[PDB]
Amino acid sequence: IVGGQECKDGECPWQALLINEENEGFCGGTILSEFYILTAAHCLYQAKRFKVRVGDRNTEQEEGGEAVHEVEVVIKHNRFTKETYDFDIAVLRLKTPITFRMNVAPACLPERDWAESTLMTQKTGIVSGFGRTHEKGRQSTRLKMLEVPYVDRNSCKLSSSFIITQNMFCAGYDTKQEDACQGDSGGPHVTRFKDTYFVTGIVSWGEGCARKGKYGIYTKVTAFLKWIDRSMKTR
Amino acid sequence: TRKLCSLDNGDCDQFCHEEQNSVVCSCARGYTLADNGKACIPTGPYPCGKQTLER
Ligand SMILES: Cc1nc2ccccc2n1Cc1ccc2c(c1)nc(CNc1ccc(C(=N)N)cc1)n2C
Ligand SMILES: [Ca+2]
Repeated sequence: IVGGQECKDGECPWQALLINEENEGFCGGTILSEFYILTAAHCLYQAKRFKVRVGDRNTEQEEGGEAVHEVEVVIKHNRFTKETYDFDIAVLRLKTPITFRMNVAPACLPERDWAESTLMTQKTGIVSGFGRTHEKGRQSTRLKMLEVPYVDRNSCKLSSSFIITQNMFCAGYDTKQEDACQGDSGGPHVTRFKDTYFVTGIVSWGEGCARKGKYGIYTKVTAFLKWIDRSMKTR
Repeated sequence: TRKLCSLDNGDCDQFCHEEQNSVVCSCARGYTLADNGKACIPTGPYPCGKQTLER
């Protein structure tokens, strides 16, 4: 996360990490339940095989609480294409159920209506991950978070050099140098309502990081709710 | 007259879905709707969306 704050004890319990063979966290994920992890479809390319680490707050020191789980099945969105980056979503099922504990808890899924309104209506969302901190820099060793304001679709399209489909949405700053970055892909964009947090989108892509005049773009989870249910019941 | 989930989410802790004229609230899986038909009581020890910190 470029220029964000640090996630304290129990502040970002839904964050999951996708580690490859060499245990390199190439992407992130959102804990949905004991077995399911929500992630970006494109992340399924940076590794022949991977595992999901949960409870990890600092990639360096192993302060316990960290737990690796193997992926049983990988349900990727059949409509994803690198040529368009549309339908950038994928659900992962783990072989072993994730034990909830301090710093390990799922995020709540909302409903299409009351998400599109109430949630997207809010002025800011929360995003996080163990990704680059400055673009052309190191990948963070501590889990970072950042409040990213909701950007209206029109300005979003006007800023992005590429086509912003209806399965996407912008969130970030125009001038302020704060924004998700590479390695944060698949990570969660949750939104707080009163005291609960609902998954609103997942880190998809963006043009550079904290690039002035550009915004970070995410997958609009709202559009995939039924698909998520399908995949959770397995389909 | 009574209506609008716009007033203040209809006093729902979470999902609000007006039906006919009433507000009618709902709770995410893992929560149970309180008897007041507005609050959402967590069912398990670690409900979704809650920060598992020294709460
Ligand atoms: C090369 C191309 N063809 C496209 C077709 C449609 C849309 C974008 C396209 N792009 C640009 C593009 C597409 C996907 C990308 C990307 C840049 N950069 C990443 C890496 N992750 C990433 C995540 C967040 C941010 C950010 N918010 N600043 C910046 C980068 N992914 C995963
Ligand atoms: Ca660690």
